[PDB]
Amino acid sequence: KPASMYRDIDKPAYTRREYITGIPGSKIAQHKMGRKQKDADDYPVQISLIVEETVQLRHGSLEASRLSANRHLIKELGEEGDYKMTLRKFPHQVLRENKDGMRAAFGKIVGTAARVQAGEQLFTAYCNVEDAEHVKEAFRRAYNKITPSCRIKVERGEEL
Amino acid sequence: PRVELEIPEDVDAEQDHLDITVEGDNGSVTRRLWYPDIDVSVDGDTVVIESDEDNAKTMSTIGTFQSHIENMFHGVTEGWEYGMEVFYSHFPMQVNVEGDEVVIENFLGEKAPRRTTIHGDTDVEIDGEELTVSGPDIEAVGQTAADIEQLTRINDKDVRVFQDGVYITRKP
Amino acid sequence: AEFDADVIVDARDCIMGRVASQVAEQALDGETVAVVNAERAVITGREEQIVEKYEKRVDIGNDNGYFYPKRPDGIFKRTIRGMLPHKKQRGREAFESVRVYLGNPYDEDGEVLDGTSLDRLSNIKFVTLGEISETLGANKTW
Amino acid sequence: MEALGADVTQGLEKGSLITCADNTGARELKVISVHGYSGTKNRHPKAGLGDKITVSVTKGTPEMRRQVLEAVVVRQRKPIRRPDGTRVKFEDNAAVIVDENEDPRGTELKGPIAREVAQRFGSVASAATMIV
Amino acid sequence: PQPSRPRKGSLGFGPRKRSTSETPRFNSWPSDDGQPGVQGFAGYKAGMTHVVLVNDEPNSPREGMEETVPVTVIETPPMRAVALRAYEDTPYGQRPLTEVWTDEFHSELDRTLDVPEDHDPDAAEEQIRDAHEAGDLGDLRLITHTVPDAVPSVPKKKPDVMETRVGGGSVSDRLDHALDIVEDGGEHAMNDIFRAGEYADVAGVTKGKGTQGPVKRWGVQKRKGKHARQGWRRRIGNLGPWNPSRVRSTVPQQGQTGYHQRTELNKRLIDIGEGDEPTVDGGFVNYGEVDGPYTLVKGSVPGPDKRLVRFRPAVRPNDQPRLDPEVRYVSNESNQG
RNA sequence: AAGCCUGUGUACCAGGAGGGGAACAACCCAGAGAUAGGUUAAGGUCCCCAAGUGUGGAUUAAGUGUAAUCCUCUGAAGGUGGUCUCGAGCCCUAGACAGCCGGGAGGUGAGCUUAGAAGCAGCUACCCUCUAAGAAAAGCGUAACAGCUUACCGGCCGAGGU
RNA sequence: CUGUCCCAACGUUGGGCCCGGUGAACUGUACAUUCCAGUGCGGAGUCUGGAGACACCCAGGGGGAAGCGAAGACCCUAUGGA
RNA sequence: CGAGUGGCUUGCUACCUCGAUGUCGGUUCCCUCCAUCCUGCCCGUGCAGAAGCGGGCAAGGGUGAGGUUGUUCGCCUAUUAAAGGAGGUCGUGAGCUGGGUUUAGACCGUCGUGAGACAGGUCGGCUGCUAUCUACUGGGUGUGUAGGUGUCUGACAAGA
RNA sequence: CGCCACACGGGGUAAGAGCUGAACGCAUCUAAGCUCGAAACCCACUUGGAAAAGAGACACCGCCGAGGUCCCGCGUACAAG
Ligand SMILES: [Cl-]
Ligand SMILES: [Cl-]
Ligand SMILES: [Cl-]
Ligand SMILES: [Cl-]
Ligand SMILES: [Cl-]
Ligand SMILES: [Cl-]
Ligand SMILES: [Cl-]
Ligand SMILES: [K+]
Ligand SMILES: [Mg+2]
Ligand SMILES: [Mg+2]
Ligand SMILES: [Mg+2]
Ligand SMILES: [Mg+2]
Ligand SMILES: [Mg+2]
Ligand SMILES: [Mg+2]
Ligand SMILES: [Mg+2]
Ligand SMILES: [Mg+2]
Ligand SMILES: [Mg+2]
Ligand SMILES: [Mg+2]
Ligand SMILES: [Mg+2]
Ligand SMILES: [Mg+2]
Ligand SMILES: [Mg+2]
Ligand SMILES: [Mg+2]
Ligand SMILES: [Mg+2]
Ligand SMILES: [Mg+2]
Ligand SMILES: [Mg+2]
Ligand SMILES: [Mg+2]
Ligand SMILES: [Mg+2]
Ligand SMILES: [Mg+2]
Ligand SMILES: [Mg+2]
Ligand SMILES: [Mg+2]
Ligand SMILES: [Mg+2]
Ligand SMILES: [Mg+2]
Ligand SMILES: [Mg+2]
Ligand code: NA
Ligand code: NA
Ligand code: NA
Ligand code: NA
Ligand code: NA
Ligand code: NA
Ligand code: NA
Ligand code: NA
Ligand code: NA
Ligand code: NA
Ligand code: NA
Ligand code: NA
Ligand code: NA
Ligand code: NA
Ligand code: NA
Ligand code: NA
Ligand code: NA
Ligand code: NA
Ligand code: NA
Ligand code: NA
Ligand code: NA
Repeated sequence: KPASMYRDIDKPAYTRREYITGIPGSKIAQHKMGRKQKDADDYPVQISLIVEETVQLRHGSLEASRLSANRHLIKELGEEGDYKMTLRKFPHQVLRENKDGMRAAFGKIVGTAARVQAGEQLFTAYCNVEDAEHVKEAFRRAYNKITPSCRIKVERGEEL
Repeated sequence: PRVELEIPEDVDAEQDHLDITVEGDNGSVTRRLWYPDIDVSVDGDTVVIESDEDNAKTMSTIGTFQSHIENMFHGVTEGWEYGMEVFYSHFPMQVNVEGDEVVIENFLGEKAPRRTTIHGDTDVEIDGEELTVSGPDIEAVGQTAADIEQLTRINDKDVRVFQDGVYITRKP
Repeated sequence: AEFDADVIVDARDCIMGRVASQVAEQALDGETVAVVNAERAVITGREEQIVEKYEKRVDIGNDNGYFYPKRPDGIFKRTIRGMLPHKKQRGREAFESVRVYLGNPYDEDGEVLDGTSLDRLSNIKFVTLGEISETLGANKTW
Repeated sequence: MEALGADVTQGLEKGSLITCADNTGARELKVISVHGYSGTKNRHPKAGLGDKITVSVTKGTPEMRRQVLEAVVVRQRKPIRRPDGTRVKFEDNAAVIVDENEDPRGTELKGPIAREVAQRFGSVASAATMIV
Repeated sequence: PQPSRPRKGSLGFGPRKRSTSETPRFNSWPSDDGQPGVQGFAGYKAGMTHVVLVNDEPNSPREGMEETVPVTVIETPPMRAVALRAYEDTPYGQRPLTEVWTDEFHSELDRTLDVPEDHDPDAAEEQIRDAHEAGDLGDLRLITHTVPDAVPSVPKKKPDVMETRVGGGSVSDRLDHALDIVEDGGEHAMNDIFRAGEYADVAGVTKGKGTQGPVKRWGVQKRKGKHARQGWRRRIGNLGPWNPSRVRSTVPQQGQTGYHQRTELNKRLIDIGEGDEPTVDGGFVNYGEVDGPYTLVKGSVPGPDKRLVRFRPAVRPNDQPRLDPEVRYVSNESNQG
């Protein structure tokens, strides 16, 4: 199913699990990556991937983008490189599909998506000055898998 | 901007409209230098290329006009010469100058002679397996040389195996 | 064969549309106009796109027909017709009191209308009407 | 192919039944296709003297029957024109079975052959008893 | 899926209407190469026979062997270039400037023209020479007419008039050449322009067939099988799709067929002679007996017997000329039988 | 999703002229007795077509564009040393950036591993001389050498460069 | 077995075409020489923009007039019928 | 995983027509689109050659004949340079055909107490009209240019 | 169903191959310029075409007579015309 079907925020918030059953599990494997035993403050460089447009990102997209980003960090810094990446959003919004025609149209439950407002941090990675260009590359690959245009922003980091 | 090119003692350069002619002991070359708001003129002993605009596109042509003129200075004095070597593996390639065009026979065993016409007052001299393309107009000479190499072009088969042809050996 | 033109316009190095616009206005005011040196008239832009537009007009047509001129003669004449209500009495009279010529069949040199002249020293992206006709397949009779 | 040296009005079509002028054991042949031929909408693919055609065996020995082989048209009832203007026509329509190299599959040829076929298929000719 | 198929007939010979002139009009002429000379000639179609020839083609396996060839006999008596017309180059193409006429006229030219009684050849000539000095002189052509009276088999005496271009060396030389021919009496023959073995382009108005249907006129199919018995036999399926809501001129329809001008290219001139060598026993059916200047054209020629046909040196030959072919035999066998 | 279905508030069409919008129920101006003069609104002032080929300045080279709104006027993620403008850091006449010329040296072919490995298979170390430079060698190359260049220093050049 | 087909041709008879005589019907809101696009209740000769277009008449095969012919026999609706 | 283009399929909607815009498939005849099957010109190759594979430009021309099936589609055969796809009221019934869907007769299976039914199968089962306008193919008569004969020019138009 | 005839070549381009060449001292097929390069485009060739409203040109004949129509005998033409 194309994202065109779910990317917009044209529907009421639909997250109350006490009134919604049969919700598919999330495909997102992890939210905390790298060295989760270490603190973010232990790093000189902090780069975030910022969403430029308000949208809904299906859990399948979060996984694909997160995967393609962390997979790169692993390939360039090693399975235990000195870095830590975070996917701060969780797919709370439940999605439907009307899969009879328009009669009794209320859709059956098909998935979940995360609502992200423009200007927000979807991903935030923490690394050393050396690995700064590696995290910028992970993010480049990550924004190619989500609907909106993004900004790769260096927050804590002035070895520039 | 403005750039001044002091013409060599050996040379004398005349100019009318958008055309510039450069004459030397080795010949004469006339060229059209036409571009928006770029004035080329002969101020006694120097050629002047100037313009009231300084945008990227204008600067590009100004620098281009300079080298064009400088190349003309060199062409009417020292001249331009391209060196070429005719190489073949199985079939003896016959390269001859006939009229105003260089002809190549028996290329890769071909019955039909490959040929190309020489540009301008360009001279092609052959001494065995060596060729020398020369003249005062770098444009004409450069093309004549290139055309000769392009004349033995092969697309049908693997060039790494079928390397026959005339190639540019020395470039001025 | 003789045309008592009250005004003789020289189109050499002039922007066809700007000339046409003025020639249309004058013809509607009662003036008999003669456009001279049409082959040397000019239109600004990228030659490749300009040519495509005119080639398309040649190709267009059917049984009812779409006769589009190839010679710089007609191109200019047609350009003027588009600035006149040629189907109305007043429009047709004005149009018929206007004639375009290849070169200058008159003794007098034409006058250059204000704001129509193109400076070749300041422009490189433009085309000659004659060049367009040659590309269209016209017989260079000028 | 090489010029026949004669103009031919194809007298056969896809589906025609013709005589197998050899001793291969095949008596009757059914035309299926004509080598190198391309027709036009609704046109029955045509074959005539000198053409190499694909064929199936309709009559003959059990082993030869139903086989799909190649053959060469040796004789045809419809006339053909020779350079001198004269027309030449045969008593029947006949073809000789041939292999990949255009060599007759059989040992002997039955009945006459047209001289024009000889030009194109040498080994077929050098097996002919009569050449008219 | 509805197999593809080329459309019925060519769209390049239209509109398929009755020709305006029964006398053909070449719309193209040969290029200027050799010496100055008239670029065409005319004759009257007589009929057909065959000839045995010696294979001329150097690339033919049959080179030197006997070969039967179809031939159309055309009576080609001498014609008369009665005037020299001059064209001037103008911004609107070529326009006739003036003409230089003669005094010697065929006894029956007045059956078609209002023959000149008073004319100033030199004034016209002067005007042409001044035009040439100015460099405004376009090509040069000769007003020519036939002498049907010389051809007994043709009922007409009224001459056929046509203009033929003169191509040659310099314009000055060919201008002089033109004037010379005209001044004499304009009398010229097939020999003067053509040589047996050369290729010529023959123009002519085809045999008329009046109104004919799409099957004959355009080559469309006849209704097939069961369809052929329903009430429709030689009518096309439809005049077009729903849209466009109009009948396109490209759909094959009924109309005038035949009596059109055609210019058949590359016709080999087998022989140019005089006498009765080519005449058939009993006479050419619907024509008569040939005994005079003739031309044997290879193959067929557009038009019916008696019609005026035009010759012109091939403007786009494929093969090189193989002059004076050896004619070993010309059939005189009756065409009746 | 719909020129979709179904609410709600409001104005309009329906039942609303006239001006504009190419045409066009509901978009803009505008609510209108007749007649007459005048001034504006929306919108527009190169011609078609009433009014500017108006003024100061800048951008665009694609005919982009000359398309408020819209079933109607598309154009996206992604990309761009196309071009214009503005800012920050660093280097530079003690000569920067680039290019061209010259030098790119010895202990020593480091030790180990290995038949061999000598900058460059792998492991480890990565030391000091001459000097204005020159790695226990950044990239090709060899069976291994050779060979070719990067770093590094000098010259030529001369103005911004990154 | 053969023109059903390849692939169509020629011919025969009656029409067709022209002339004398006889002499209807269907159909008709108006206007109407249209074509390409657009627009419009979304399938326009007639609106908009262009293009083309001198008038009348003869023959033709039927592309369009969502052609003529029949208050849809499908479907639904009616507090209809049989 | 993300962004799109098309409007050939299917679905959705119920805007248009129920005082009717004649169905499917086929046929015949015309025009077109390009997302190119062949052909031309090219680039790359895991390009020696030969034979290929993939890609670019490109719509000029070509893309055919048969066996089963009403079939569209599709399966299969032999040929072929290749035997491309799609739009034109799913082009084309005032052109044809009428094999299928879908009238009235009948049989079988299933369902039903039954009349009778079936998004099951099967045999049989009709194709109206003299063209007013417009459109085009061809043929005339007039008028305009403003007496005649003959010969030409070439704005444009068509072609594969 | 038989027979005859139906190019080549130019010009300008696409994709592409290159030349000279700067912005950016180098490099660079491109930004200005240029050499090439498709069955495609233009020309060539065939057909139509003075109603092209800028409604054409030339020569001769003629305006009391040139020419044309009707008529008659016929077809290389044709449904009327
Ligand atoms: Cl047209
Ligand atoms: Cl108007
Ligand atoms: Cl410019
Ligand atoms: Cl076949
Ligand atoms: Cl049929
Ligand atoms: Cl009110
Ligand atoms: Cl434009
Ligand atoms: K209905
Ligand atoms: Mg190969
Ligand atoms: Mg068929
Ligand atoms: Mg019937
Ligand atoms: Mg006979
Ligand atoms: Mg006989
Ligand atoms: Mg109401
Ligand atoms: Mg005004
Ligand atoms: Mg645009
Ligand atoms: Mg908008
Ligand atoms: Mg209109
Ligand atoms: Mg009803
Ligand atoms: Mg019912
Ligand atoms: Mg009841
Ligand atoms: Mg209908
Ligand atoms: Mg394409
Ligand atoms: Mg086409
Ligand atoms: Mg249909
Ligand atoms: Mg179709
Ligand atoms: Mg119909
Ligand atoms: Mg019907
Ligand atoms: Mg009917
Ligand atoms: Mg049926
Ligand atoms: Mg049945
Ligand atoms: Mg049935
Ligand atoms: Mg009038
Ligand atoms: Na339901
Ligand atoms: Na994105
Ligand atoms: Na312009
Ligand atoms: Na046109
Ligand atoms: Na019937
Ligand atoms: Na019948
Ligand atoms: Na219909
Ligand atoms: Na109201
Ligand atoms: Na309006
Ligand atoms: Na535009
Ligand atoms: Na029959
Ligand atoms: Na109709
Ligand atoms: Na109705
Ligand atoms: Na059908
Ligand atoms: Na094509
Ligand atoms: Na089938
Ligand atoms: Na329909
Ligand atoms: Na049908
Ligand atoms: Na019917
Ligand atoms: Na070309
Ligand atoms: Na006229």
